[PDB]
Amino acid sequence: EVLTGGHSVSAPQENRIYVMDSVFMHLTESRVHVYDYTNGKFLGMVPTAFNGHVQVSNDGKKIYTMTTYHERITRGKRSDVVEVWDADKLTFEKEISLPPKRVQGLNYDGLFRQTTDGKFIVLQNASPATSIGIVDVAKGDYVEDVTAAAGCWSVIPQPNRPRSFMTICGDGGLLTINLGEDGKVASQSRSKQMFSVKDDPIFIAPALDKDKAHFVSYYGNVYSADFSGDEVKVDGPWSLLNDEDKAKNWVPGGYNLVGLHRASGRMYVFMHPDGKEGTHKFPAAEIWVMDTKTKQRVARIPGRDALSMTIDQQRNLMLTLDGGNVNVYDISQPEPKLLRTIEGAAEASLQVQFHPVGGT
Amino acid sequence: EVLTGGHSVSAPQENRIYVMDSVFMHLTESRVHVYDYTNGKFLGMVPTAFNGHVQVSNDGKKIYTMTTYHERITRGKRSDVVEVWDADKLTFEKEISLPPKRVQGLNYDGLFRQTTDGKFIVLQNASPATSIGIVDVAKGDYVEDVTAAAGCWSVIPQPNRPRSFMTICGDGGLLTINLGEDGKVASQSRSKQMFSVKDDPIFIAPALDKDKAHFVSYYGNVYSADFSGDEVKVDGPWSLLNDEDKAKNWVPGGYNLVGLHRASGRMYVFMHPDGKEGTHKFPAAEIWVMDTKTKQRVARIPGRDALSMTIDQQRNLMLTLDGGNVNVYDISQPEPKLLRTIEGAAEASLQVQFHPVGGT
Amino acid sequence: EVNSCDYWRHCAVDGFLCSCCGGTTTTCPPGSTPSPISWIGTCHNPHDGKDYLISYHDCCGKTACGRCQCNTQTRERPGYEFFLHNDVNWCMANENSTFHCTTSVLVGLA
Amino acid sequence: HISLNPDLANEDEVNSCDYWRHCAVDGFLCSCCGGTTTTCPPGSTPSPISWIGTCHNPHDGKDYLISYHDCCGKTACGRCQCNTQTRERPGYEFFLHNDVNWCMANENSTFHCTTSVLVGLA
Ligand SMILES: *NC(=O)Cc1ccc(OC)cc1
Ligand SMILES: *NCCc1ccc(OC)cc1
Repeated sequence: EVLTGGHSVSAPQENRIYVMDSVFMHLTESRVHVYDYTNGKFLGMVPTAFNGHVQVSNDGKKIYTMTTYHERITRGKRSDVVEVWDADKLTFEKEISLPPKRVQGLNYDGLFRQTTDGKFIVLQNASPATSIGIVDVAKGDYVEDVTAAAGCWSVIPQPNRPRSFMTICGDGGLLTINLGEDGKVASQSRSKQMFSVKDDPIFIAPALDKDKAHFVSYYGNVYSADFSGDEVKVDGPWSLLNDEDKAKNWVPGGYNLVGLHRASGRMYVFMHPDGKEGTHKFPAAEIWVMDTKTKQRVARIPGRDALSMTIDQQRNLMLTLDGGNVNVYDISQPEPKLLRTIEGAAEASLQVQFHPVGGT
Repeated sequence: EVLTGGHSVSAPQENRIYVMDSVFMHLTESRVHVYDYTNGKFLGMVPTAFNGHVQVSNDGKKIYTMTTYHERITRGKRSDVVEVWDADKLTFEKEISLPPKRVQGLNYDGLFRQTTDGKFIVLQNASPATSIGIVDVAKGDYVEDVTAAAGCWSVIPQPNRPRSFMTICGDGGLLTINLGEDGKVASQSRSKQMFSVKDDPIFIAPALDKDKAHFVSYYGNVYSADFSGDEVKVDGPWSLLNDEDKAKNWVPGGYNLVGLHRASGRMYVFMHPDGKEGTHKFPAAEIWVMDTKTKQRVARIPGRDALSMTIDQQRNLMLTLDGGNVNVYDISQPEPKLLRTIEGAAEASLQVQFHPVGGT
Repeated sequence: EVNSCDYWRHCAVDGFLCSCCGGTTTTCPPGSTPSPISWIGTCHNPHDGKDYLISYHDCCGKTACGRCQCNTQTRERPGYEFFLHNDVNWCMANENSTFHCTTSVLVGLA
Repeated sequence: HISLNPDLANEDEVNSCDYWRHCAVDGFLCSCCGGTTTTCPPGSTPSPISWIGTCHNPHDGKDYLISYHDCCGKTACGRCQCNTQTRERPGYEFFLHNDVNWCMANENSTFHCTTSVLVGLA
């Protein structure tokens, strides 16, 4: 026998998921764990140094990571980077230098995203002054800061436009940025106030449709941003809660805590009872399934202490994640059906993502 | 209130112990945890990157670490180093460059040592060819590479000479190296064969006296090396075992598995029953206390699943370590007395050391 | 009591309490460096019944302490209210951004 | 000869520290890490050097030389940690010794996982 390397991932792309393990107890050795969601098999991993973030290229060929190095880890010169990795070989290909201010923080989706056309990586900076960073994937270059986003946070791509995205600002409104072909800001616009920052703060995680996004609030309200037209139109609140729900103080809680099944308009949300100040990151007692057209709850199921989720539109699936274990659900009907749990997928993960299938 | 830095360790040097946590599950974030053995309090830590090794300077003023960096951790140029840290401020002071062959392996004491006079650090290399490297602490330089030690392993300092040490060689004998005041080899000698490599291999960990060292074997025999003269005189075996012990197949097991109390000549050894091929690293069922003069056991106590130990001569203490927890024993009398257990001192440690109090 | 996540001053700590890490509530463990910037919490004092501003400066430049992990969220808000937000590393602007532990520094009455 | 062919065996059997050929493994089995008994997980590199020794195959009753190459250049796999020590010896018998990183001479020495390559009859 002879030991060989150079091998590709054993399961096809359509079976793969990416569990971003922060390894908070040893945060300098964070990594992406690659699993087969169909059988729970561990397929491989990508090392991501200190507090890595991850996404998969829209075309499914590459894995993008974002991380921070120092020459001697705890001392020496800082290098913030995006890395491009081959998805099938799980090998490093290219480092793209960033200014030394990429966001260091928990793995919300909106901190490290890409334009719909896949041509630009769009990431959150904090020095602690905030701006959005743009990386030109073709060139392997950092373009420049989107300084217009100062005082705002996180990136919500507009799936109906090639290189546009939104961010949530301290004024309770949304800023929309439209990039030119060079990755610089070509135009921008600012919505009216969507939510009261003081009285009804929203979670940053979008329930994202092709031409609109919904957001849930600390008190269980829903806000919407419609970007089908020239400028963003905002509305809300509508309540997730009926009187019985309110009587038991049900509110949302989690991190990547919502999802939208675009074909049906079903929105998925982690919820817990006995809400009060300080419970907004509590694990899910339940998952609620809302029809966003009728504004009614259509299902409620046990939460399995989940904190984060993700939805696959192409296979009609929802994954949930409690920090260590990944639950796989079939959401082709209003009531989700639990298929399996992948135990020990991570030590400290708040983000799981599917390998993209299709999506043009 | 104002947050301040710049503080020194809050307990006196004489209370401090050093638990080298390999953090094998995340071995790029190994570290030294500093504890107060008198009360179990966590005092601070020193980060040691990939598979760090540690020792405290014989004068008690500095902590030395040995580790490996790469420019991008899992890729890029390698740098093997010794670092000098202040013992009281737990701050980095200087880096000493090593050739890229320092031993990467579990934390046996003998892989990273110093001369009795404290002027030279003496470390094991493996490329995989073995040699012993000499670092001049004052100059901050790697000054000698002892290729005479090829095929040998580990460093046993001679406490009765300023710059002399021994190593265990593939012939079953010992090579003695005497360094000059420049850290270059000034002379050397080779003992007669002490043990049969094939028939009665010894554990590398010495039970070290001022002028002699004892070693235990896989089958429970004891070998000795007397270095009261320039030429080392070797003898053994004598058995740790009586007939009853042999009936239950008692043998030694562990890593840093022996210790010597110099004032009394008592040798401490981790032992377990039902020994056979493959059990040499098993946790201790018992600690046996041997009188090295009469060559007989005097006491036996529960082993608490310990794997490694260390002795403080002047306070008459023994620490034992099971990988995660540190037990503190009073060995002022022949039967050790358990004083306390420090739970959760490490995730994966096979080495604990006292702060030196004896000076140079 | 200061080493417990339920100690009143720790009401918006996401991290390891420095007091379990060889430091104290207001001092960094040896060889770790204070952050000049922080998130702020408003915590209720159970003795005098008053609310106080607590500044959660991190200690930085050493790897994770690992002891007394807390994740309390009283009055914590998302990153669009950035200095009330505790899901970011407040070591982000230090010479070395590696996160060691979190302190709970009393600023004064809210 | 299923006992000699891990890829034909039950995965639960080869992924166990008690599998006969893993008799001197200190590390994470590569077959639990996205590789197999004789292939590195994607993006990790075989070590050109290894510790070696013999393991008894209880299925065919014969003794075999095993070579315990590591896969390198990725951080710790974390899965199926073993610490078996049959015929393992200290560093003065260096190529029989398993308390050292056999990735030590790789372009990147970070240890990912270890395995047990069948060389031949002892
Ligand atoms: N098979 C070995 O390479 C595993 C191993 C043992 C000790 C190491 O350093 C602490 C690394 C890898
Ligand atoms: N005080 C905040 C501690 C913290 C939170 C998150 C993070 O990024 C993963 C680092 C440090």
